[PDB]
Amino acid sequence: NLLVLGIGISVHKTDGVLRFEKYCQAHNLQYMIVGEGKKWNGGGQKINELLIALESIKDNKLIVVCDTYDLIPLSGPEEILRKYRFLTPDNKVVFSSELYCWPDASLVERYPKVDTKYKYLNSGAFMGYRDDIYEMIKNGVKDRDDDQLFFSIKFIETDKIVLDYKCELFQAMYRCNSDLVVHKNRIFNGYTNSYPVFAHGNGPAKKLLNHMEGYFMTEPIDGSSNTINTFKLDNEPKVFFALYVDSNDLSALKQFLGKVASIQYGNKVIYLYDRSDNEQNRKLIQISYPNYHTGVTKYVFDDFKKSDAQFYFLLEQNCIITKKDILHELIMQVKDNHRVISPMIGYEQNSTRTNFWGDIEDGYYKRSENYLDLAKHKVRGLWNVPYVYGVILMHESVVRNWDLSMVKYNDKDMDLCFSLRKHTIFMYMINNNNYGYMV
Amino acid sequence: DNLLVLGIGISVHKTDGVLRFEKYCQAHNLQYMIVGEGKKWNGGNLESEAGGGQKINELLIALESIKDNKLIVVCDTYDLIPLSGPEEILRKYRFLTPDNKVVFSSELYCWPDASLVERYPKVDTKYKYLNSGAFMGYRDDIYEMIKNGVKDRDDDQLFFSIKFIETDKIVLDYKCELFQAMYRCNSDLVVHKNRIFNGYTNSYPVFAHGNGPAKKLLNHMEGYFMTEPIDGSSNTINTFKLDNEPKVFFALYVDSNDLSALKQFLGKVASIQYGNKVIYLYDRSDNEQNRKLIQISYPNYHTGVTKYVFDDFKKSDAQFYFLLEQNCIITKKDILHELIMQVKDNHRVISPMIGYEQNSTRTNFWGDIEDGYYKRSENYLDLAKHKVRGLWNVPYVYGVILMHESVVRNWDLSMVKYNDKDMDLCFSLRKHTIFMYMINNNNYGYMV
Ligand SMILES: O=c1ccn([C@@H]2O[C@H](COP(=O)(O)OP(=O)(O)O)[C@@H](O)[C@H]2O)c(=O)[nH]1
Ligand SMILES: O=c1ccn([C@@H]2O[C@H](COP(=O)(O)OP(=O)(O)O)[C@@H](O)[C@H]2O)c(=O)[nH]1
Ligand SMILES: OC[C@H]1O[C@H](O[C@@H]2[C@@H](O)[C@H](O)[C@@H](CO)O[C@H]2O)[C@H](O)[C@@H](O)[C@@H]1O
Ligand SMILES: OC[C@H]1O[C@@H](O)[C@H](O)[C@@H](O)[C@@H]1O
Ligand SMILES: OC[C@H]1O[C@@H](O)[C@H](O)[C@@H](O)[C@@H]1O
Ligand SMILES: OC[C@H]1O[C@@H](O)[C@H](O)[C@@H](O)[C@@H]1O
Ligand SMILES: OC[C@H]1O[C@@H](O)[C@H](O)[C@@H](O)[C@@H]1O
Ligand SMILES: OC[C@H]1O[C@@H](O)[C@H](O)[C@@H](O)[C@H]1O
Ligand SMILES: OC[C@H]1O[C@@H](O)[C@H](O)[C@@H](O)[C@H]1O
Ligand SMILES: [Mn+2]
Ligand SMILES: [Mn+2]
Repeated sequence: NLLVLGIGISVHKTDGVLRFEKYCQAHNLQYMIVGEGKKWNGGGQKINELLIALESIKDNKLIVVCDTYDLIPLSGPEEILRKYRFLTPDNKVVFSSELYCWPDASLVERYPKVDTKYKYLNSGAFMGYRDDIYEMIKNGVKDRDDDQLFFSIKFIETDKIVLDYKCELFQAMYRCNSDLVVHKNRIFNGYTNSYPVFAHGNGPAKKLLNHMEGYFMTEPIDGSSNTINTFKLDNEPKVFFALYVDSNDLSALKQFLGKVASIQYGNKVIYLYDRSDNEQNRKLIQISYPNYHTGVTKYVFDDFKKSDAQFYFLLEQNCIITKKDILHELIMQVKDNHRVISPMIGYEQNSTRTNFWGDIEDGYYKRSENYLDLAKHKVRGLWNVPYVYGVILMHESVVRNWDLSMVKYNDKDMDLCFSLRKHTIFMYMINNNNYGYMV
Repeated sequence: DNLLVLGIGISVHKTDGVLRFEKYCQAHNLQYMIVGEGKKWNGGNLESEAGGGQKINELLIALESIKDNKLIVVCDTYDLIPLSGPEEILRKYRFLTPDNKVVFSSELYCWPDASLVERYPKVDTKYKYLNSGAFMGYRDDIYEMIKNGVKDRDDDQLFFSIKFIETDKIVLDYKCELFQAMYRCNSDLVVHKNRIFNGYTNSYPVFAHGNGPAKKLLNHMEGYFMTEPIDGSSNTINTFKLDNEPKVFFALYVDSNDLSALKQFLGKVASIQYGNKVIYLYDRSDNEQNRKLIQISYPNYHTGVTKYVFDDFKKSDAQFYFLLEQNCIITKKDILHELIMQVKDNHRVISPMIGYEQNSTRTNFWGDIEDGYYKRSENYLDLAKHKVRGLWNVPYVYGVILMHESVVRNWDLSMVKYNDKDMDLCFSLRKHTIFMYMINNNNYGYMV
């Protein structure tokens, strides 16, 4: 009765596609990921891989076709089918609407005139019968052709497409901040008076969807999650501790190593990466920590990749961990699209200054609407944020499969986060407990 | 494993408070019984005095019929809802008391005897004192404490406070894991993921208790909670029609001293689409000169009326009472169909939100009240501008009100406090724990 075709063309899965899959599963939506396992080469490749997928669907199924990296469903098939039937009694293909006419601004005068601001087609989500969609795309396109232009022209030049002007099925979120609010585990659009099913953080609006993600749920919360706030795994995966130290500040080095040594975890290997090139501390340090390296000024992944460890645990010398069972606690949260997790810590004398950024502007720190709420623990959980620092747990499927060594901002911590953002790998801050402090 | 919730609901007729409790219990698969159903309350005026001993007396009676040693929750129902189910409750109980003691709610204040302050255990937290509106333990242990009974007008909270201080039978839920007494805890509490989160204790309390004046906080939060995922297509089609119309009694409050206003209003009322109706006109005018003309169109016409009247309705076979004031202009013709479709469970009094024609953010509901008059609530403007839509539990509604017969037939809606018909109707409903729901789902009309 319904199949969702999510476009997810990549050799390795992004967190965007993993999040999409989790929300489909939560809402009982049957899906397939179009292009899974293939190399990405705009957006016409979406149409070409779609055509392949449709060729293998024999019968005339009702389908949704949608983006995955920046999009989640918030309801299930029953609501979707009610809305489709209302929107198009004669079974045409329904496309998302949006605020802007692109990529060809000259189509403005060829679109139907409407009272609403939601005037134009967005190709990132649509719904209709397999045969009808197949008929429109059956000749293929160029990989580097624009899929949005392709369908905009079809809308203007044929009677095959209807636009979702009232945002019943689909929401293109960009520049619609003032219309949207989180209410009862949904987005409500007060301009249209609707609860859109598919939330599309199109273009820069990935930041708004990622912001809202921490307020949605895929299942009711277990309110006893932290009633007992001690954690111990049944089976411990191997964790590679990557310690970024500076023996030029010997007092800080000693304080930090003492705290790391008190983290309770059996199945570990510890590497020290010292930015100093002065060899005078090697004898003393190596007695306790043989895997000691000097003159290191970048984050290092080669030792990890050559190991059999399952997790990379990055620790900076100015981050003091006091919660001894923290690795057990953190590993219990690594599932689905949660693969990079950073415990929230603040300066002792200044607890509003923490190791995460809630927002970013032109690459630098911006105060988000919920930053102070998070930093003061007014709400707790996992939070999709643009930058995390100094205490970072990463699953091997991130470190082994993606380039984390891209350069833009020169500072090692800013370039790690830049790399993750570029790959659609999400950083989750966690503030469930008192974990430590920065010095 | 097993759990039974014993909600205290001593009344001949059910309040909306108990109906809301029952709905949330059912939503969370909590097995429950209502203690005291069918009996008259004789426990005192708890809004302004000590009391509540009758709750212990009716509990005792109820426990006599639970022969085996079941794990039970006992709780208030008029101002209290559960937000999770039995699995979470049992995990928390077992963590809080490995030796199976009776767990009581905590609260901020030492009530009703302020001199017990020096007798309580000293603790770091502000949640220092016992609240008897929710507790959990084994039937035999609770039975043992209450087996002799008390006076109906005795204070139940005092009774258990003394037991906590003088025995080892009770422990307090200091961290608000099972229970939250919400009064004066506003800054601690936030709505998040269909729960209350307490940032002071770092907990998600199961039972949300609007104790004392905090009924206003719980009623406010109610509009943001759900008992089931919402149906996002609820207003995709915004026309409504009942094929089998229940009988509706239209009670029109009119003033023929402004004849042009009266005619404009009646022309809108006559375009409300509804067949199975009876229409009464209650005119505040004492001038009889318009009787002959009006009665041609509306034979059920009465003059000199300055109060809301329910006796004609009670003599009828109508199932709903639809109150309409002359300055309320209804433009949505299918409105009664729309409103009747929302009447279920604890939703029995429903008022469509309309604004003044020249000033749409001044509406026919009040979000808060101070010494009886309007006060601006935290979400009033959001509601007035349709930033969020639905049903909202508010202290005052005016001018367009649909009431189920189970309210009108069974409760005194004619109590006097302000000597003002609209203010005194809402006062009466608040007194009885009958809730007023504003609804803002569609464009309904306007006030003049
Ligand atoms: O490596 C890639 C890049 C993009 N896409 C798909 O193309 C969609 C459109 O790109 P994006 O959503 O970034 O564009 P926007 O909606 O911001 O214009 C993404 O969600 C994916 O579904 C993909 O499958 N693989
Ligand atoms: O007519 C009444 C009045 C009170 N109660 C019960 O007594 C409790 C305590 O009164 P309330 O909760 O109104 O007050 P508070 O917790 O503020 O004392 C109610 O919740 C009911 O469970 C009752 O059963 N019938
Ligand atoms: O008096 C018995 C009554 O006590 C509790 O209710 C209120 C209490 O929490 C508050 O501190 C005082 C003063 O505002 O008012 C009390 O009515 C308890 O919640 C209730 O169940 C109990 O019967
Ligand atoms: O990168 C290792 C360390 O280098 C030092 O020079 C800085 O003061 C620390 O904040 C940092 O943790
Ligand atoms: O929009 C998602 C959330 O954003 C936060 O910044 C606000 O404080 C919340 O009230 C809101 O639910
Ligand atoms: O109560 C009936 C009517 O009386 C008139 O005098 C008032 O101006 C109206 O606002 C009211 O609806
Ligand atoms: O506390 C319940 C609700 O109250 C409203 O007044 C706020 O605007 C919401 O953000 C909040 O969730
Ligand atoms: O010393 C006790 C600790 O030993 C660690 O190896 C283990 O990871 C912890 O869970 C705890 O058992
Ligand atoms: O006529 C009574 C009405 O008066 C209006 O001025 C007010 O906004 C309404 O809430 C209601 O009180
Ligand atoms: Mn997209
Ligand atoms: Mn109570």
